[PDB]
Amino acid sequence: ESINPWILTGFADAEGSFSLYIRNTNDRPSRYETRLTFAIGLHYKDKSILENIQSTWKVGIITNAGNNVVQLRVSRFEDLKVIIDHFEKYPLITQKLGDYKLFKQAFSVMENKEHLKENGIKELVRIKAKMNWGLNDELKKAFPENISKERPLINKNIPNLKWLAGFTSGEGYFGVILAKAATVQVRLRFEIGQHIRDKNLMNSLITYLGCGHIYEKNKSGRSWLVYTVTKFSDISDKIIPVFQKNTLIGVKLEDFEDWCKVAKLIEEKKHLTESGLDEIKKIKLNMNKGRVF
DNA sequence: GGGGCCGGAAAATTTCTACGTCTGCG
DNA sequence: CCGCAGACGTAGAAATTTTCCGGCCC
Ligand SMILES: [Ca+2]
Ligand SMILES: [Ca+2]
Repeated sequence: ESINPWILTGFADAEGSFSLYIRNTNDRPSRYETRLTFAIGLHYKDKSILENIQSTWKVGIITNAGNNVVQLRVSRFEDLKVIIDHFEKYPLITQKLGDYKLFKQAFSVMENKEHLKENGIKELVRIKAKMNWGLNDELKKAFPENISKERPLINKNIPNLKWLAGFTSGEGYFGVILAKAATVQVRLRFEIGQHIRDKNLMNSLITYLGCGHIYEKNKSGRSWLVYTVTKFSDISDKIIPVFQKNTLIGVKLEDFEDWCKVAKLIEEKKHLTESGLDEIKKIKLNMNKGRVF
């Protein structure tokens, strides 16, 4: 099977990373190891997606990262052209685009075979210093002048609903909340978490989907925004119809279907009856984390 | 030949997904 | 009072990254 190119980009914004590995490998003459890698790590539950991504790009190796996680890795340099080609037509809009643009700069250095010289390594370590989590402590002390490269910031809009379909397939959550004598209410909930570095992008969802709210949640010293929709009228009229015209991917798609089954049962006002609550309870206990198959 | 390149597993780190609740409201 | 839902919590694991041996192969 295959995946829509914008959906894949939306999924690449959610999951997947751009890696640059640098390592000292010799010293009699000083040499360094350099490798680029794009990798999407998923649960083996969604191994089908990686195979589908592998079916569209026709490159990359699926590895088993252990701990219930399979991973699609692409590292072959000639096969990297395929990925670059794709993301020029269907670009990322999150802050991962910055990690992507720096990833391309590393590709340019390795392509001109400059990474085999002292000038290329010194340039590459500056690129890595602004990518993801930056340089390791070894390279920080080996190359002290490593804060020269500019981290390209990103302020982009949502390209279309096709991108949103892929972004929801990764970060989305369709939950049937059974809120609990004054405690037995049924609630449908659709929320999306994201790092606060993409606050502008997250807030665009409210104006783009014409509904929803955003709440910041803190764990220890970390922070992430959560775009949330709870109003049922906004769900049945604005949230559900969107993901129907633009189909999701993975097992999250069937989670969406069961999420719709409850919605149709709620609009029919069967969620306030004894009978209609039974099939809802059966649905909620067999979806998301409630299912293992 | 030999050294950069690459299949492949896996540790490091955290940003997610999942799922409640308290509370005011009409 | 019942039902809706805004605002706001925590668990913990599916994720985001980084790691590098062995050994093809240009
Ligand atoms: Ca993400
Ligand atoms: Ca996901």
